[PDB]
Amino acid sequence: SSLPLNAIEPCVICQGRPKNGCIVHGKTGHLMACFTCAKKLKKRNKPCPVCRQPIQMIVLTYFP
Amino acid sequence: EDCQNLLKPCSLCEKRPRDGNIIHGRTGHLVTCFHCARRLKKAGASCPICKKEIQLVIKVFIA
Ligand SMILES: [Zn+2]
Ligand SMILES: [Zn+2]
Ligand SMILES: [Zn+2]
Ligand SMILES: [Zn+2]
Repeated sequence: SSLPLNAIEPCVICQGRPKNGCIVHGKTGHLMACFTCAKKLKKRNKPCPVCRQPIQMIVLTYFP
Repeated sequence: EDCQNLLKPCSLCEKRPRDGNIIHGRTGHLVTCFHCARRLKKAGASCPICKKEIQLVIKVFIA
């Protein structure tokens, strides 16, 4: 009925911004970093730190 | 601060987590569960927030 308490914790990478940089792979997404930091992970051709699957794209996410 | 909205249930069904990201270009709105977002896309509905074509629906996991 609700997401984990982790959701209100800031970007794990910079700790200074919300987790609004969605890491997209297939029909799933890992939300753990801000937009700026998640873009760096893809630029550096790094996999997803959570599931190590390739990063197809980064989506700036709003919650509204 | 947005941010605590992700602790609310899905705005549609009000009984599942907001884990359905509605993607249009390089932005997304996360205000519904995956189930409900999938239904909206199936119905040909636009994004309930910005009224943009729904290009993709993603199930989201927080880490
Ligand atoms: Zn960050
Ligand atoms: Zn992942
Ligand atoms: Zn729902
Ligand atoms: Zn939208």
